[PDB]
Amino acid sequence: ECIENYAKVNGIYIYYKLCKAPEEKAKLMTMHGGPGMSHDYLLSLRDMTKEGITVLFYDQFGCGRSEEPDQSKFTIDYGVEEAEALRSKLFGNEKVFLMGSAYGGALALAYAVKYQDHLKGLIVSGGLSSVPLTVKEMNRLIDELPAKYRDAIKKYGSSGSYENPEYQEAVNYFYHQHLLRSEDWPPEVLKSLEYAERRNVYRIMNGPNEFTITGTIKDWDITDKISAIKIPTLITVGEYDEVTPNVARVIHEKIAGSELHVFRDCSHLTMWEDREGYNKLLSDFILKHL
Ligand SMILES: N[C@@H](Cc1ccccc1)C(=O)CCl
Repeated sequence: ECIENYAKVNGIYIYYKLCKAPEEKAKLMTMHGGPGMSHDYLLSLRDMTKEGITVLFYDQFGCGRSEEPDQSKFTIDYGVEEAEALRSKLFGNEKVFLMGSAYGGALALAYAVKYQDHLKGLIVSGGLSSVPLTVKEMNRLIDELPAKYRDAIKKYGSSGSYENPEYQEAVNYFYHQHLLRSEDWPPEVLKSLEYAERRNVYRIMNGPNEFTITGTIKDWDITDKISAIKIPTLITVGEYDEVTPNVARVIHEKIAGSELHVFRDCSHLTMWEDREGYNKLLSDFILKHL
């Protein structure tokens, strides 16, 4: 049982769940994806507490159980300041390892660019430094889909008929192929998905679904800045990840000494497709960089 509480950061109440000890060797801040999902689907990383890794989960502004600020603050830059503020008034000056998943990865990168001096290492899983490049790669994945689903996406997607039954069918197919290659999805993942739909962050910042980024972050691209990251960096990406290894690669080319690990038979949520392998890899990376 981890410690759960509300923390008032930039004027709002942000929910966080801290799982630590025994014999804590390091702390790990985690940034769920979306934008607009929740920490819930990242819960499998809890397996690293028995490896001496203290894991910190938290719902970003307007996500899960956290309240949302003024819509004018629905940006990655604010997410960065929120993140630092949380780290500060929870761990103080202590340096920590930051892990970001998907959008969380993007956020982690934006964070590192400005506050890498507060970190000992950075982990990006299915992350990205450029939304446009991510869009491009996803369109390719959509083209590789069977004509039926590929046509329903362009057909109903161009008219904004995201509620269409044929479209939703194409979405599920794509997800079972690039989001989670499993038939029996865990409650944690499903809860993050439900949170995305029920709140307003995903809709505004991201868009309708995973591969339809019509949100306010559609032009975001810090590929040029991420080259300043001078800390141990681990980059993981699923073989069939919706955020392709091509996107992962671009981040790998930018961060010197960074490592890239492409999980076989895995897609986006590699923490559930290969839970042990994923946690083992992160555990080893963290433990060899104290
Ligand atoms: N929707 C994914 C990845 C993504 C983010 C932002 C734009 C496009 C794609 C994430 O953030 C959820 Cl796990």
